[PDB]
Amino acid sequence: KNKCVNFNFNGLKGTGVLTESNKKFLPFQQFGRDIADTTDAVRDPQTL
Amino acid sequence: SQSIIAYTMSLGAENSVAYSNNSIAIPTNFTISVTTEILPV
Amino acid sequence: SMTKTSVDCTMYICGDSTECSNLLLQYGSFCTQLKRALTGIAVEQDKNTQEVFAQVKQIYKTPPIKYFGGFNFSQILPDPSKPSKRSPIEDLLFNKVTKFKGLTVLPPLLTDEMIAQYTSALLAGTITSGWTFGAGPALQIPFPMQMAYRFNGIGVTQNVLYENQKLIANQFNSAIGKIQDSLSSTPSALGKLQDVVNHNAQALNTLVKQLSSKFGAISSVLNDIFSRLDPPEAEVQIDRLITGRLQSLQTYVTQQLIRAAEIRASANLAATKMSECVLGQSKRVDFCGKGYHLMSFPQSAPHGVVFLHVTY
Amino acid sequence: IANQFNSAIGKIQDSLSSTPSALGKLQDVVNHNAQALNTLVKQLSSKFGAISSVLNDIFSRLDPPEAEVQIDRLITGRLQSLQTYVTQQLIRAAEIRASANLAATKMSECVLGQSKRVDFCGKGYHLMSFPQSAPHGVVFLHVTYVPAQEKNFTTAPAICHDGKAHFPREGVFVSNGTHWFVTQRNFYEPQIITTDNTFVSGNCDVVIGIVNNTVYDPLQPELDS
Ligand SMILES: *[C@@H]1O[C@H](CO)[C@@H](O)[C@H](O)[C@H]1NC(C)=O
Ligand SMILES: *[C@@H]1O[C@H](CO)[C@@H](O)[C@H](O)[C@H]1NC(C)=O
Ligand SMILES: *[C@@H]1O[C@H](CO)[C@@H](O)[C@H](O)[C@H]1NC(C)=O
Ligand SMILES: *[C@@H]1O[C@H](CO)[C@@H](O)[C@H](O)[C@H]1NC(C)=O
Ligand SMILES: *[C@@H]1O[C@H](CO)[C@@H](O)[C@H](O)[C@H]1NC(C)=O
Ligand SMILES: *[C@@H]1O[C@H](CO)[C@@H](O)[C@H](O)[C@H]1NC(C)=O
Ligand SMILES: *[C@@H]1O[C@H](CO)[C@@H](O)[C@H](O)[C@H]1NC(C)=O
Repeated sequence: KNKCVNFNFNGLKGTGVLTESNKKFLPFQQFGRDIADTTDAVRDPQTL
Repeated sequence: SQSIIAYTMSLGAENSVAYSNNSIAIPTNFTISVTTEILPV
Repeated sequence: SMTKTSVDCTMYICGDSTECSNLLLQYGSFCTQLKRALTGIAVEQDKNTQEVFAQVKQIYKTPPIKYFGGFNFSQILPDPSKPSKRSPIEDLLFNKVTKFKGLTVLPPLLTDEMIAQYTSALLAGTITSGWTFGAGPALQIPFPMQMAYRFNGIGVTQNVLYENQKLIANQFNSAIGKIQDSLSSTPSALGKLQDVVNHNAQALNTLVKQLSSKFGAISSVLNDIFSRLDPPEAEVQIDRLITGRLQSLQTYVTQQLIRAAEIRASANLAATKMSECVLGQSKRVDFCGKGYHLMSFPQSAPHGVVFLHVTY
Repeated sequence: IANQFNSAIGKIQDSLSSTPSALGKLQDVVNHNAQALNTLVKQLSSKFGAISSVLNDIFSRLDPPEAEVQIDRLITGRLQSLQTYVTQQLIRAAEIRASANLAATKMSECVLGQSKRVDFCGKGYHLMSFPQSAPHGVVFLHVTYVPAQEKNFTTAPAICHDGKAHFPREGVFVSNGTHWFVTQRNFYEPQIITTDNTFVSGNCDVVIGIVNNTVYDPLQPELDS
């Protein structure tokens, strides 16, 4: 967290720096997107 | 001694006009100033 | 002015990809043209704001006591209680108006606080000096006499005002009070500035979403197309993708240049209106309000200016 | 006034000469045109994805079938360059035409007349303007009138004399502490208060800030004498 790393969450294959998010996903949902269809948040597979 | 400095821009000198209900300021002299304006044609 | 944007080719057309760097360099100096054009637009926006608002050379202050012959400027004069010294009408205007792929939004040189300071200096000069501050040294003059000047400027004898000072003061106060209600009630009152913001946002959104466009390629995303294919077969597809994205950038830059010309025409009109109506009384018909023009008061607004054309 | 005008022009010459970017507008126009020409010319050296930037080599070296597609890429790139150049020239020409319309307006309204539009022709009360030709442009020497030495005065909207309000026909009521004078607005030239330069408009009750003073009557001395 807080370090620019390449992240591979179940094959999402994105690059960026990871921070804790206050947003609450629905249980079935796995990753989040913004208006521009860019990955904005990801749920950690190991944890929830 | 001399180095690059950063600062907040100063918009100009503060000039509180001495407004009053009966005070007026009539100039007593003029200045014929010539200004240059360049325009592409 | 509009949003002060800037674009990085080497990150927009491709991101982590470094092969696109070499493939783009051979394309030539299109991106130098793009950066120069966008920098020109940004400097132009800074100049637009500076020309519209920095008409005054000295920051003026209204006197601590604000009896101006019965006229009430509280709605246009700054509000010291709140943090940002914006007038109530300025606050209403600011409240009503409502991407890391190489797109960066440069901040304006003049912050909204300094634009409000310019507007307050213009207002204080207009109130305490009249038009004199715009054509030399600011000369103090009582407001009931300045407005008598403005009456003489529309062919009405100053007799009329001095016999009717209270009535004119009440009419002006009521009109100023109704300005806030008329601005607040109608959502599309600030439609011009809202449309400017919407146009900039739509341009950014279409430019960003143009990345997902295939441009006749097997894969829009760069990693898949390069890795899955061999470099010979992948180079033509990547070239097509770069051509599509470079056309997208050229279209965006040309649209921003046309929109910058439109906004520059509007900013030239705003500077002219400030000069000829805030800094003077204009004889031009319908230039500053419907009626025989008396005054005008600048008010800062998000990416624009609002004039309160007081007419007779 | 003649000396001030002469000194002003003498200073204009030096201010134009010394300033690094006095003619920055015309210099920027010339630079933009030159850079557009240079980028258009240098675009011939770009491959546009072809295996050759020099075109006498791509046709001869390659077979006509592949040479056809290579020349297609080259022509597409160069015609894109031409269309971009023409569109940028059209936008720049619209900008220059706006500036030329402004220059024609300034010529008409300040060289051929005296404009009351504020700040349209120089900072100050416009007096004259003198066109001067410049490379791909025009230079206006906006001669304006700037008031210089202001002085505080006590002013009153009217004058209460003989139970009737008096207003300045043209000018301002001012006082040097003791005596009340009428003065033109843009130049301190005090004049004795008289019925000639004041017009009566009722009684003293209505006006707010009216001061009680005497108004000289020209006709009375001749009746007495
Ligand atoms: C992850 O799995 C290990 C293996 O059993 C377990 O010990 C651990 O508690 C798990 N943690 C979470 C957050 O699921
Ligand atoms: C103007 O001066 C003060 C306030 O500035 C106050 O006495 C009143 O409003 C005016 N006084 C006059 C007109 O004598
Ligand atoms: C007006 O100013 C000029 C120089 O600008 C000066 O020579 C002249 O004496 C001044 N006149 C008065 C009355 O102060
Ligand atoms: C100006 O109007 C406001 C309400 O709009 C009022 O509270 C204020 O007292 C008025 N100012 C003066 C000087 O009467
Ligand atoms: C008029 O008096 C005020 C009093 O504060 C002063 O600030 C101002 O400079 C005076 N104006 C002139 C022209 O001397
Ligand atoms: C005001 O001007 C008059 C001009 O007649 C002069 O007699 C008087 O002494 C002056 N007073 C002051 C205080 O300057
Ligand atoms: C003018 O004369 C009347 C008559 O007594 C007087 O009441 C009034 O105060 C005078 N004007 C002024 C400004 O004092």
